[PDB]
Amino acid sequence: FKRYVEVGRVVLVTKGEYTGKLAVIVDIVDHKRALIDSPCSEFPRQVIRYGSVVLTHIVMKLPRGARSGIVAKKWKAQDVCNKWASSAWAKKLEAKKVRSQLNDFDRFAVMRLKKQRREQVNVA
Amino acid sequence: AKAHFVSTENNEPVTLHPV
Amino acid sequence: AAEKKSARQKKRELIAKRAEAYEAEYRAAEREQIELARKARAEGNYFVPHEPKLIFVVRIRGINNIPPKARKIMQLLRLLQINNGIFVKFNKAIKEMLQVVEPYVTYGIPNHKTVRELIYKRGFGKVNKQRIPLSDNAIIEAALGKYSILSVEDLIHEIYTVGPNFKQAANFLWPFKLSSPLGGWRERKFKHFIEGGDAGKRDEHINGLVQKML
Amino acid sequence: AQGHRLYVKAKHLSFQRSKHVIHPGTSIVKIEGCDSKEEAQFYLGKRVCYVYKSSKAVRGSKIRVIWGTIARPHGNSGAVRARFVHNLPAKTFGSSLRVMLYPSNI
Amino acid sequence: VNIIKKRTKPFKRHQSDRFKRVGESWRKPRGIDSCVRRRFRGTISMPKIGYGNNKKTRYCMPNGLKAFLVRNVSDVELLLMHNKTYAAEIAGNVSARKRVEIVEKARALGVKVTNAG
Amino acid sequence: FQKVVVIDAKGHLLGRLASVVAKQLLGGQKVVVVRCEELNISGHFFRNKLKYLAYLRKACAFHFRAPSRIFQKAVRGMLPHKTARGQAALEHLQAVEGIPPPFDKQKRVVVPAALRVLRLKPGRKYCTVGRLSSEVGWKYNDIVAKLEERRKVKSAAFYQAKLAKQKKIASAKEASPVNQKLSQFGY
Amino acid sequence: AHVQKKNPLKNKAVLSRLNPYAKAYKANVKINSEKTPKAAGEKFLSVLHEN
Amino acid sequence: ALKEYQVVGRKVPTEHEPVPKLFRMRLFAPNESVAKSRYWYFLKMINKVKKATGEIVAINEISEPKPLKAKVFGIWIRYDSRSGTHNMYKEFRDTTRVGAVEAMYADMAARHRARFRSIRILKVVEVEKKEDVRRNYVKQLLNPHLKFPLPHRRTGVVGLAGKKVFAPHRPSTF
RNA sequence: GUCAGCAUCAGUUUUCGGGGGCGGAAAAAGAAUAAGGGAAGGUGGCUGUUUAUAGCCCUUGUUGUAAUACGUCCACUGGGGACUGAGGACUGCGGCUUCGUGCCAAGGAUGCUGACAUAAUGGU
RNA sequence: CUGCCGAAGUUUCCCUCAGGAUAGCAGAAACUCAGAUCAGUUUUAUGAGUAUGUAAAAUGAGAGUUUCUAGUGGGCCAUUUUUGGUAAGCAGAACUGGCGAUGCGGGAUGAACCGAACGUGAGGUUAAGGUGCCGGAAUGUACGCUC
Repeated sequence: FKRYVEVGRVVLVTKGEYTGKLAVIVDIVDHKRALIDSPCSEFPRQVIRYGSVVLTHIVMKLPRGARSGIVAKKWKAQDVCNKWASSAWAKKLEAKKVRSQLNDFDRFAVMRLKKQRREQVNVA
Repeated sequence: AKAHFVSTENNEPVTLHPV
Repeated sequence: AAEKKSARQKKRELIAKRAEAYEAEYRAAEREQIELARKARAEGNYFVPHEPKLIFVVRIRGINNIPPKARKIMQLLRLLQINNGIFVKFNKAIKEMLQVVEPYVTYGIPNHKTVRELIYKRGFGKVNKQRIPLSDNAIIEAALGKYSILSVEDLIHEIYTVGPNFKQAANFLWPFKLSSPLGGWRERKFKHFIEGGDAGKRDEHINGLVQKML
Repeated sequence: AQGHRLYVKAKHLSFQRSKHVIHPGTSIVKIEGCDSKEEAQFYLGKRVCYVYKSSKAVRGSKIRVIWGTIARPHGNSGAVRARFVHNLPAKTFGSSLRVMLYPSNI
Repeated sequence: VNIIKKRTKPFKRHQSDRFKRVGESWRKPRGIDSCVRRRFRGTISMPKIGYGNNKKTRYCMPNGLKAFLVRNVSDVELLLMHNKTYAAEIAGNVSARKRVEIVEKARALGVKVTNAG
Repeated sequence: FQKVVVIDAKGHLLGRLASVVAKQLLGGQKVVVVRCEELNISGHFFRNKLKYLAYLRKACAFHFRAPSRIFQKAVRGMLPHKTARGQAALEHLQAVEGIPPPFDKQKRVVVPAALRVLRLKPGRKYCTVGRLSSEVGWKYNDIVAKLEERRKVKSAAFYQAKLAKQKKIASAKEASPVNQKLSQFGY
Repeated sequence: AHVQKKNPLKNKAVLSRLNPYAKAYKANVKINSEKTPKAAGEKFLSVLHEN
Repeated sequence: ALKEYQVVGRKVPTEHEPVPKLFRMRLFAPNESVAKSRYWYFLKMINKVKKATGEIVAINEISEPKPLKAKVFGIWIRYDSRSGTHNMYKEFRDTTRVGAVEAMYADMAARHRARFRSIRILKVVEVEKKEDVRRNYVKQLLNPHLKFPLPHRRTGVVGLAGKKVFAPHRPSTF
C-alpha cells in the first residue's frame, strides 16, 4: 500500500470539472469526504469526495488545516512543481494531452516524424 | 393581507424546539 | 387615408405611452420591495410584503375518476382538460376553491415574465364564442374597448396588477392549453408539492414550471 | 490498403419502440465510438447508408444503398435515431451501417 | 395541388380470409364482444369518416384528372370545356369502330383518354 | 468492434459476463469465449451446488454439465432464442473449454464491467464453475488442466523470444534523432 | 384573416406590430455602481447566526 | 438539496391579542414553501396556533458561516415507529450543517427505514470539544495520527473510460 | 416527369454557448493586511507547554464601493438537428424607407443547381 | 354502408294478478326575459347543536319553459359509519362512487389495481411504469444495511 491517504499527500483529480489538476489533501473530514486545495488560481478550495481522485506517490510535509497561502508557501518551498513532472507517470499524461489538441497538419508531421524514425531498423 | 411592519421592540423572538 | 394615418399614429403613440407607464410602475414595484426589506433588515425590524391578488392554476389530472364535487369546481375554473391553466383572482373565496380540488391542480403566484409569455405565445380570446388568437390589438379592442383595454400590454397590465376589470379580462381569456412539461415532472407527480409531489400550492414555482410547459 | 473509409461504422440496433409496439418509422443507430448523449450532438444531421446486395445487376452493380439521416440522440449512452427514406427492413437488426461525415459542420 | 391518399390498402371484412362463403366486402360487425367491433390490438381496422381524402383531390387519378366515362363521341364533345381537369374514359362495351372514332376525336380536342389502348 | 473477438473468462462473473455477451451477440458481433472453467459465481461453493442439484432434479430437460454448456445456458436465457433473431444470435457464440489452438494465438480481451475483483467485496464467498461442474458430473477437469499448463509453457516461451526482440527495438529506438521532435509533438 | 399565428416572442416584426414600445426598452439598467451600500442589522446578523 | 431556514412568525393580531409573540425556528426544507409547511406542523402539534390566524413575517436562508472548517455535529432527533417515540441522538462529522442533516436523513432511512414526515428534528448542535464527543469512531477519527489507505480500492480510478467494453488488459487495482 | 443537394425564410421543436442586469448576510466564503483573544488532534522547543526553527481557531479593522455560487431577468447574441410548406390576383397590421419611389423575416415557400428516363419513386 | 345524437340500469305511487303508474335520464317541435335566471361549487349573514340547516357575494354558464315518445326500473366492486356478532370469518342495513355502453399505456399473464377517454396521419412531450439481458431507456451519482 504505497498509496496512503496522509495529511499533506499530493492527489490528482480524475473526475469533475477540475480533472487533471494537481492538489494536496489538507484535512480528512471522513473516509468519504476530504478537503483539498492548490495555489493555482484555477482551483478554488473545496470539499471533494474520494471517488474522483487517485492517490500519488509524492507526499509533502504539511501541517493540518493550513490556509491556501501557507499551503502555497509550503508547496513553493518544497518545489513540488516539476517534482511531479520528474516521474515517468507524469510524462505520459501530457504526452497524451499534447496529442489531444493536435491538428491534421501536426498529425501528418508526426507521420513524417515516425516514418523517419522507423527507416533505420539498424540491428547488429 | 396588507403590508405592514412587525416591531420587535419588547417583542424579541426566542427560538423554539419540539418536545 | 390621412385621417386614419393620424388615427393610427396617435393611437399607436397612446399604446406606447401606456406600455411605458406600466413597466415604469413594474420596475418601481420591485425597487421599493427591495428597499422595504433593505430598510427593515438594516433596522432589525421585520417586514411582511403585500398579498397576491393573482393566482395561476394548472390542472394536472385527467378527467377519469374524479368526484362530482371536484368535477363541478373544475368546470367553474374552466379546467376541462389536463394541462389547462387560467388566471384567478387570489381571494378568500378561492382559498377553498383550490382546497377541494387540491390534489388535482398545482397553483402558484405568477411573476411578470410568466404572465407575459403566456398571452404572447398562447393568447386566445373568447370572441363571439370563438377561440380567436390575439394576432393584433384590434381584436382585444373590439372585445374589451369598453373597459379601456386596447392592446395586449394593457390586457397584460390589467391581469398582472389585478385591476377593476380583472374578471372581464380573465373571462375573455380562453383557458390556456399548455404542453406536457419539457423534462417531465417529479416521479410521484400526484402527491402534494410540499411532500415531494407536484400537486397543490407550489407558490412561486409555477413560474419555474410554466417555462417547461411552453 | 487504408486509403479509403471516409465514413464511420455503425449498427442498426432496432426500431424506436415501446415495450410492445415497434415504430418502424425511425430506427436506432449505434455509431462505433459515440459514448455520450452530448457526444451524439456531433453526429446529428449526418447522412447514414445501409449497403446491401442482391442478385439483380441493376446498372452493372449487385450493390444497393438505402439512404438515411441521423435525426436526434437516443438514450444516455450515445445511440441516435435515424429516419431513412425507406424504413430499414426488420432483417437488418445488427447489420452494419456507414455514417458518412457529410454534410459537415466544421 | 398534388395527391395524398390517407390509406392505400382496401378494407376487408373480418374473417373474409378464413371463409370462402364470407365475401371480401366490408360489413360492419354487430357482436357485443367482437374484438373487431371493440377495436382491440392488432385487429383489423374499421372504416371511419376520418379516412376520407382531401376534397380538392378527391375522385382524382394520380395525374390529377377526374375520370369521365365516355360512351360515344358526343360525350367527348362535352369534355371540350374541361380538358384540363377531366379525363375521358371509354366505356368497356364500345365497339372497335366507335372506339377509334372517340380516341381520334379526343386527340383532336386535346382530351386525355385513360384506356386509349 | 471487430468481426470476431475472444473473451478470456478467467475471473469473470458468469451472470454479468453473459449479459454483456448476450447484447454483443444481438449486435451481430461474433463473440468467442475461452477458459470457461475459471468463471465465478457469487455465493459459497456449496450453495451454488444446491442450486444446481435443483436443475438436475427438474426433469421431464437436458442438464448439460460442462462449464461451457453452463455458460451457454446463461446466455440462452438473455437471448430471444425462440425467434430467428435470437436463434441466429445463439450460433455466433462459441464457448469452449480452455483455449483451443485456433484461438491461443489471438489476443484475448477482458470485460471490466464483470471481473470478479471489481464487482465483489473483498472476502466474499464465491465458487469456480470449473470446480463446481467437476463435482456435478463433468469428467474432464484433469485433462483441461494438464493441457492448459502445456500451452502456458509454450506461450511463456513465446513471450521470452518476443521480449528479447522488442528489447532490441527498445534499445535501438533512442538512436533516432527525431526523438526531440517526437517530444515536441508529445508522441 | 390570420391564416397563421406567428410567435411574438420569436418574430421581431410581429413583436413590433403587437407592442409598439419594444423598440425602445433598454433592459439592463445600470442603476447601481461599484458603490454597493451593504446594510445589515447587527442584531439581525446575530439572530441569524444563532444556535 | 436542503437549506437552512430561519422561520419567524406570529399569529394574526386582534383586539383580544393586539401584540402576538414572534416565534423562531431553524428548520430544514428543500424550498421556501416546504419550510412553511414544516413550520406549521412543528408549531401546531406543540403550541396549538391555528393556520388561518397565522402569518409569517420573514423567511431567511442561512449559508454555512465557516463551511471550510471541519466540524462534528450533535443531532438530537425523535424517531417515530410502531411505538412512535424514541429519543435518539446521532453524531456526524462533516463540513456543512446542511450536509450533516442530509447524511442523517441518509442513515435514518437506511439503517432504520425512517420517513421524512415521521422524523422530526429536535436540535442540531456543534461539538467543539473532542471530550464532548461520545462516539468511538468519531473519537478515533479525531485522533492526532489519522492514517488509512483509500478504502474500496476499486472505487478509485474505477475504469476511467466512456464505454470500455472489452478492455485489452487486466486492471491492476492497487 | 421522378428524385436528390444547398441557400434564404416562415411554423413547431429540441440542443449546446457567449455577454449583461437585479436580488441573498447588498451572498457566506476566501485572499491580502493591521489588532486583540484563545487554544489544540502540542509544532519547534522541554509527558508537560502557547508560536518560537510548523502553524490553527475566534473577534474586529482593512484591502472592499471584492470575487463567485445560487436565484431571477434581458422586447441581448452565437450556433447545431429534426418535422411541416396548408393557402393561392390585390386589400390588412406593421417596420425601414423616401416622402412619387419603394423595400421588408409584416394576413402559410421560394431561389439556385444536379442526376435519371433501358431509373428512380409509387402501386399490386 | 356511412354519419349524428345517446341513456336509465332507480326513486314514485297504485297494485288479489301480473303489472300499472308519475317522476328522473334521452330526444323532437311552439313560446317568454338578454337574465343576476340558474349551478352535484364555495362564500356572506347566521341560528341552534368542530360539524349541522338556513337565508343573503365569488365563479362559470344564456338560462327557460307548457305539449308527446321512446328506452330503462337489473347487479357487481370498493368507502363511510353501523348495531348484532367470534377460535376466525361474519351478519345487517344506510351512504358514496366506478364498472355496466370503453378502446389505450403500465401491472410477466388478468373483470374490478395504477394512468388515460378513441376521427385519420406528422413532429414534439409526458403520465403510471420504468432503464443488467430478453426490452425502448444510466452495468448512473451519493450514503448506508444484509450472507
